[PDB]
Amino acid sequence: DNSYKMDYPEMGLCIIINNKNFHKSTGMTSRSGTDVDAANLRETFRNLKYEVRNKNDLTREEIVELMRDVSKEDHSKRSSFVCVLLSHGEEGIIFGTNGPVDLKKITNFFRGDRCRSLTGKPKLFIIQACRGTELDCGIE
Amino acid sequence: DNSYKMDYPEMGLCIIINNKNFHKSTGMTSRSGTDVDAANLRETFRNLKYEVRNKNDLTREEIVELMRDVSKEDHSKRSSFVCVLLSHGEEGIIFGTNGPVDLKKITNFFRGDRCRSLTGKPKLFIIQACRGTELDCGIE
Amino acid sequence: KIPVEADFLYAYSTAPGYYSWRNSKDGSWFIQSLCAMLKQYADKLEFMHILTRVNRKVATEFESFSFDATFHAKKQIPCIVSMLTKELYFY
Amino acid sequence: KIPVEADFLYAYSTAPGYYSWRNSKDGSWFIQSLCAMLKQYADKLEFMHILTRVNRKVATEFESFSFDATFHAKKQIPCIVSMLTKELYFY
Ligand SMILES: *[C@@](=O)([C]S[C]C1=C(F)[C]=[C][C]=C1Cl)[C]([C]C([O])=O)[N]C(=O)[C]([N]C(=O)[C]C1=[C]C(/[C]=[C]/C(=O)O[C])=[C][C]=C1O[C][C])[C]([C])[C]
Ligand SMILES: *[C@@](=O)([C]S[C]C1=C(F)[C]=[C][C]=C1Cl)[C]([C]C([O])=O)[N]C(=O)[C]([N]C(=O)[C]C1=[C]C(/[C]=[C]/C(=O)O[C])=[C][C]=C1O[C][C])[C]([C])[C]
Repeated sequence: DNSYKMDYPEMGLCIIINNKNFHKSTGMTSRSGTDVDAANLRETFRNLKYEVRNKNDLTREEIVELMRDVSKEDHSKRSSFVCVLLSHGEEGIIFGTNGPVDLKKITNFFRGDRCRSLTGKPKLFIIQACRGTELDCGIE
Repeated sequence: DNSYKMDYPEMGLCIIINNKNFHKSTGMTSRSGTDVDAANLRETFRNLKYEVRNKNDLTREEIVELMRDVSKEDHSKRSSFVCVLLSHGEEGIIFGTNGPVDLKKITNFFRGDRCRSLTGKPKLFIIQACRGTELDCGIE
Repeated sequence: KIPVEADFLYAYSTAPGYYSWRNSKDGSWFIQSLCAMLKQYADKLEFMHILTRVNRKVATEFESFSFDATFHAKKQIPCIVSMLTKELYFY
Repeated sequence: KIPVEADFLYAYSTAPGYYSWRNSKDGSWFIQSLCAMLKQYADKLEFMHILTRVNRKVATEFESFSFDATFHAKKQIPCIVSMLTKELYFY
C-alpha cells in the first residue's frame, strides 16, 4: 500500500561493524567511545527484533567478504535489513583496521538485482563516520 | 516545536532556473520538455503561495550572481525558500548555457552564517539533472 | 546556535551517479510526478511523506522506451537528502 | 520491475565533507541521540520523522568542547539520504 510490509516472521538482521583499534600503519587514532555505542546499539535493535551480530575491528578485506557472506543468504522470511558501521572515514570511504575501503562495493551486493530476497525490502544503512575534515562553527 | 514555522506573512520565494538551449561549445543537447516542466512548476508553487521568478538559459557566470543577488535580500518576513534548477549535469556539477558549474558555491550563500534571514528556515533545493551516466535496468 | 549546513533539503532527480530521464511531451518524470503529488497532498501530508510517494510514482510507473539498445528500458529512482531539523507542512 | 538502487536508506552521521563527533564517555553524538529516539518513538512515529528529531537533538543540544583552538566549539548536523519508496513503521 503506502507503508512497507513489516509483518514477516523475522524482522530482519542487524549486523553492526564495530571498528575501533586501527593498524598503526593506517595511522588512524584508536576511537574511544565506539564501544559505548555498539552496546547501546546492540541493545536497541534487540528490542525491535533484529538478529544482531557484532563484529569488531575488521580490516578492509574482511568487511567486504562478510558482506558477500551477508548478501548471499536467504533473507526470504526476513522483513528488512540494517547495517551499522562505526569507524573512521573520508567521503565515500570507510575504514578498515588495516586500510580505507570504498563504500560503493559494500552496499552493492544488496542491490535489487544482486540481493534478490531483500528486493523490495528496505536496506537501512547507518554510517557513523568522518565525511571529511570540515567544522561547523555554528551561527545564532 | 516539532514542525517548522510557516505562518509568516510571505510563504517564501520560488526561483526556478529553466535552462534549455546550451552553447554549441558546451556541446550539451537542447533539452526538449524542460519547458513543459517550468510551466507545470510555476503553476504549482503559485498555488502554495511563493514569489516565483523564472529565469531561462543562464550561463554559469549568471546563476552564481543571481544567487548572491538572492542570498543578499531581506527574507526576514519570508517563511522559507525554494530553488528549482532544471538543466544538464554531472555529479555535484550543474550546467550553464555556456559552461558547467560547481553546485557547492551556489547553495553556499544561503548557508546559516551567510544568509542570516533565512537562518532557521528550510532551504528547499530541487535539482533536476544528470548525476552521471548510469542506467537502471530494473529487477522484478 | 546551530550548524550552518543545517535545514538544507535537496531533492535530486535520480540516484547519485545516474542519469535523469525526460519526456519530450510531458517533460521530466521526476518533475511531473512531483507537482502531481503536491497537487493532492500539499495539505494532507508532511513533505518527506510526499517526496516518498513521489519516489514510488517514479520508481514504479515510469519505464524508458527507445529504439536504442542502450537508451531503452531504463528505470530511475529519486534521491531525498535531508538536513531539516523539523517537519514541514505547507499551510 | 523496479530501480535496483531503490529502497536504499542511508543515515550519515554528519553532513558530507564534514567531521563526525564523538564523546569519550557516552560515545557518538549521532548514535546516542539516535537510539534514544527509537527509545521513545519506535512505535509512535514513522522513521524519517524519527530521523528528523534526531537531526534536531544533534544540531540543537550538542556542542564540542576542547582545549584546542581548532577542535573546540564545533557543531554537527546529520544527513538523511532516502530512496525508500514507501513509509516505515517498526511494528
Ligand atoms: C573520524 O573518524 C576522523 S577521520 C580523520 C581522517 C584522516 F585521519 C585521514 C583522512 C581523512 C579523514 Cl576524514 C572521527 C569519528 C569517529 O567516530 O571516529 N572523528 C573524530 O574522532 C573527531 N574527534 C573526536 O570525536 C574527539 C574529540 C571530542 C571533543 C568533544 C566532544 C563533545 O561532544 O564534547 C561535549 C573535542 C575534541 C576531540 O578531538 C578532536 C581532535 C574529529 C574532530 C577528529
Ligand atoms: C542529462 O542532462 C544528460 S547529462 C550528459 C552528460 C554529458 F553530456 C557530459 C558530461 C556528463 C553528463 Cl552526465 C539529461 C537530463 C535533462 O533533464 O536534461 N538526460 C537526458 O536527456 C536523458 N535522455 C532523455 O531524457 C531523452 C530520452 C527519453 C526516452 C524516453 C523516456 C520515456 O519516459 O519514455 C516513456 C528515451 C531515450 C532518450 O534518449 C536518450 C539518449 C539521458 C539518457 C541522455
